[PDB]
Amino acid sequence: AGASRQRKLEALIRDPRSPINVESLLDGLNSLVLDLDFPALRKNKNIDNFLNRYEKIVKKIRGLQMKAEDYDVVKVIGRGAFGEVQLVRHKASQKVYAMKLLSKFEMIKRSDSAFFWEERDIMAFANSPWVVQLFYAFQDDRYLYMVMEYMPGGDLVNLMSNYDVPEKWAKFYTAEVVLALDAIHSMGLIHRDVKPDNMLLDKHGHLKLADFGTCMKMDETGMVHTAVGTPDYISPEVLKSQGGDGFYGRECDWWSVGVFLYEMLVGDTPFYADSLVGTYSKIMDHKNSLCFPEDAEISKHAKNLICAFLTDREVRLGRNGVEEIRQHPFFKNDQWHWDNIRETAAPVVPELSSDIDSSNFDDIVETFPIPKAFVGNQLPFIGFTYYR
Amino acid sequence: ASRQRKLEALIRDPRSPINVESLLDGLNSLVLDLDFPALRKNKNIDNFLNRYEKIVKKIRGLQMKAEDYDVVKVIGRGAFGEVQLVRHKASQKVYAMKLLSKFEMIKRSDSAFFWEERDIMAFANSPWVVQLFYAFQDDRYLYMVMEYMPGGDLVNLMSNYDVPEKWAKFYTAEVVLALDAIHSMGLIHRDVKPDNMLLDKHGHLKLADFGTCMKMDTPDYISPEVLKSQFYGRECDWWSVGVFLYEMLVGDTPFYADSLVGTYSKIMDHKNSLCFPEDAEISKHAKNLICAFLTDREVRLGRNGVEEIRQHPFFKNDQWHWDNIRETAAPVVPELSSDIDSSNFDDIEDETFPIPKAFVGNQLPFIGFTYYR
Ligand SMILES: O=C1Cc2cc(-c3ccnc4[nH]ccc34)ccc2CCN1c1ccccc1
Ligand SMILES: O=C1Cc2cc(-c3ccnc4[nH]ccc34)ccc2CCN1c1ccccc1
Repeated sequence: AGASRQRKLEALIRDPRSPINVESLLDGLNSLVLDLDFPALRKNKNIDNFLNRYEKIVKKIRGLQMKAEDYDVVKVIGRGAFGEVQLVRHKASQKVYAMKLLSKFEMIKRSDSAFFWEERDIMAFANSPWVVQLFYAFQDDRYLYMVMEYMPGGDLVNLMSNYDVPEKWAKFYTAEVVLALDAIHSMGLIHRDVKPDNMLLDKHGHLKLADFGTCMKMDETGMVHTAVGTPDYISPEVLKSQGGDGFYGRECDWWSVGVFLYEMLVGDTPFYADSLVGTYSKIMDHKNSLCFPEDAEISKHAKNLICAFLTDREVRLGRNGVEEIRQHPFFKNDQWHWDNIRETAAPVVPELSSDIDSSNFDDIVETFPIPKAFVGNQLPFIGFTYYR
Repeated sequence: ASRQRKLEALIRDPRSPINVESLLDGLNSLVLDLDFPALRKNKNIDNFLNRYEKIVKKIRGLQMKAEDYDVVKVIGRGAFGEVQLVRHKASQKVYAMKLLSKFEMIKRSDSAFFWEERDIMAFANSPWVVQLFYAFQDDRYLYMVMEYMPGGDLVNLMSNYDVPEKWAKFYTAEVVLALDAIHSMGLIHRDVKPDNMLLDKHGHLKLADFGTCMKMDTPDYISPEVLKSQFYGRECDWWSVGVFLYEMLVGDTPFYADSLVGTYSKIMDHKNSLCFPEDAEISKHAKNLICAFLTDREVRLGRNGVEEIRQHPFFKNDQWHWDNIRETAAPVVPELSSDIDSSNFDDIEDETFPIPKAFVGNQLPFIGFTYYR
């Protein structure tokens, strides 16, 4: 039926996961007008007349759609790959959010301009208390923006520097990391950058993972095909794949949990060295180079858990699913079960003096040229806008 | 939230340039204008096309297209295209479908005439205007799917009947109301002639070919003010009604001539050159009405609205009033053998854009054309 073809078509456009939803279609139109509205290109009558037709309505859309001017920048709370995270207050609602900015220019120039799709999608659609929630994604000519729930507790780096961390606490945060990662892994995704910087504490001292900009979608075999920042938390299979064309899967996140628990209990990274090259070399030689210092206050079970994660991938814990991790005797405790850990009293419940208190965080351009012909610099970002 | 309410309201509106169909045209037209092997040397373009290849192909398959309609016969030809009698395959319903060449319009068309043509037929909601059911497009052509008018045109009627005054009264009155409806929408036809007056299944009139409409703020039927301008208003349509009525009652055009230059010269000399031949038996009122339309623009009947036209004694009759004319028995009731009978229409006899090196945007002037009822 002709009516059924129109039913099907409407169903694609109503779906919030769809590439041709209304927001994506509006990005389509906006991005086209941005890419065309340059006096040189307007020598083409097709382009000139089209812009004259859509001048009014695009100005009208631009005004109504969500934009940077809707938010007051309170403070920059972190810097990263293609931009920054700023603590913001939405002007009209007076509600506080974390807002991550990514430079379009820098992404085009450094050629790393599709990681943001999975970063957006996971935060938008996880519906998991272990994943930072995305409320809005929007864009202007210069930047992509992700408005996310603010995590006033700070990161595990900050926690480790302020508390000598007892094993009982280490057990708690590790357990939350495990469930967090299992939730991500059950969505078919690998984090690939599990480190204390990206483990954030909410207003009640409970963990969520953040920075989903190195997320890859796993294939039907559990594997993924790109770059890396700092090496301390990266698994040895990930290091060999960068030079070669090797594969790796979810086990690379489980390595990092081993590294995390060593950091927490010992106070240092297991493969610490002064240079990056030193660290890289120690990680490749993990069979020899892993060594618990004789002064470290650590249980036999905690050593056994760290040692089970810090092996070659083929014998590593977390290949055969999360259940073998959960049953490890290290995790035996009086305080929580796996089904309820996140609804128990956290070790450190942050004490905050206002809704913009960022005291658990440490204190802290160039554009496209006016092009001679059509280049389509906005085309990679059509579909980014998301209004929940 | 109020800003999101307002924005959604613009998108729901079928008159809006950013309705869903227009937004889909936006996406389709962008993909057509970009998807060329040369342009895909740009990674921005290549990657964008890779993201939207599948879903656009899927949309194209779902959306209405030429292959949905079976072409029965070409029933007319014109400026940048043609009108074909078609049957929609799935519904089995018969329609008149106008095609317009995108290439030829880009090449030779100085104005985007199709917008007003589409809008009038889409949104008039008048029994005097041909209704548009669907408008759609492919890479080569715009398509307007309209109600089929099986009764033929008034040219066809005049060639097959001696038209008595009682009939002329009826058709002229229907032309009047038709034009009044157009004029009430803020539009001038600029091409009122019997070729563009069509008869429905019941022998009642509607106007057609709204491709020369301008929004207000062949030479036989052209008014003298239109000739000298190469500004003007609605009275140029009313001239042509005068010409129409003379043609029906006499059997010849009032300013007929051998050349075009002769016709043009006779039209400019309408004060002298208008002359009722002594063997044609015309009434005093019919002469009075023809003479009232065929004047200089400033004193022409229809300047001060439709009302002076309606009260003219010519239109006094026993068969119909102005409020019910379209509900009365037409003079010539079409005798049709089927839903594709085109026997009241004469038979008819019988290039693309180059593959560009860089972006030209040949599909951009047609974003927004799609309309689904
Ligand atoms: O994405 C991140 C992780 C992150 C998260 C937060 C944060 C703090 C409190 N609540 C929050 N809610 C959501 C994020 C968040 C603050 C700083 C960083 C630093 C690095 N980084 C990054 C990566 C690439 C470009 C720019 C920045
Ligand atoms: O638009 C028209 C008017 C028209 C209408 C019909 C017709 C016949 C029966 N039912 C109908 N319903 C709607 C139109 C219609 C048949 C032929 C012509 C010839 C000229 N022409 C034109 C002008 C420019 C380009 C292409 C064509």
